[PDB]
Amino acid sequence: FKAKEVYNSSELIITQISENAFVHTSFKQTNDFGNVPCNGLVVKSNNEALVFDTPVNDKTSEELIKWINGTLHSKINAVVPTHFHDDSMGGLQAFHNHHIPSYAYSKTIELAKENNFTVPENNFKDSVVLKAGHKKAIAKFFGEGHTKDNVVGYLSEEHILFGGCLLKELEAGKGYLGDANVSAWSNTVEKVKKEYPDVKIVIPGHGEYGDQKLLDYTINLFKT
Ligand SMILES: [Cl-]
Ligand SMILES: [Zn+2]
Ligand SMILES: [Zn+2]
Repeated sequence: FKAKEVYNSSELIITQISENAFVHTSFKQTNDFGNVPCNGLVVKSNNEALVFDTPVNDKTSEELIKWINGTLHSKINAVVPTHFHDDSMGGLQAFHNHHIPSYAYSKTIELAKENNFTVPENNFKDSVVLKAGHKKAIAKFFGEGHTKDNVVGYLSEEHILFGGCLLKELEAGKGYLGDANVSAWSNTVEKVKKEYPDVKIVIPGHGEYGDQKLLDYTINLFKT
């Protein structure tokens, strides 16, 4: 499947990557890395949708929600911020304003509270299986890396791994390490690689998606 841009408002870009899945990209202004693109994932089936990661703020989250409802004609069954930083969770309040349930790893909820961020509603201690139509997606904690709380999402039918910020794009630098566990990062991603051996598409938290090579690249980037 050839990636196709299907929406571009400059603040929000949506790229179709399978018959049923889309990457949403929003932008966070930074001091150390300029204007940073930030990825999430939308899966649709039977006029229902799952969303991994909020766009970076409420405004673009409202924009994404309006597009899923109004153009994909789909209700959003759940949103999963894959870690507590704003480029996965910064627009969580917009989702709660639409009464969309949020699911997150226990540590994401702990760190949201510690930082006085919007708090995901439904705690999972290891993994949770979420449904859109007949499709099942797994959100799962494999270990620490980019943060102590980072989780991935996996769509088994389409073999799509949303790696979140635990996964780097090919040739990426190490990025922001303030909250990272660099002693665990490679081991964590090695466990991801072994659990999803049929993976066809890997989406990083920032930059260009790819295939299984992004796991290998990330594993080696952080080998100590
Ligand atoms: Cl980063
Ligand atoms: Zn982050
Ligand atoms: Zn990130």
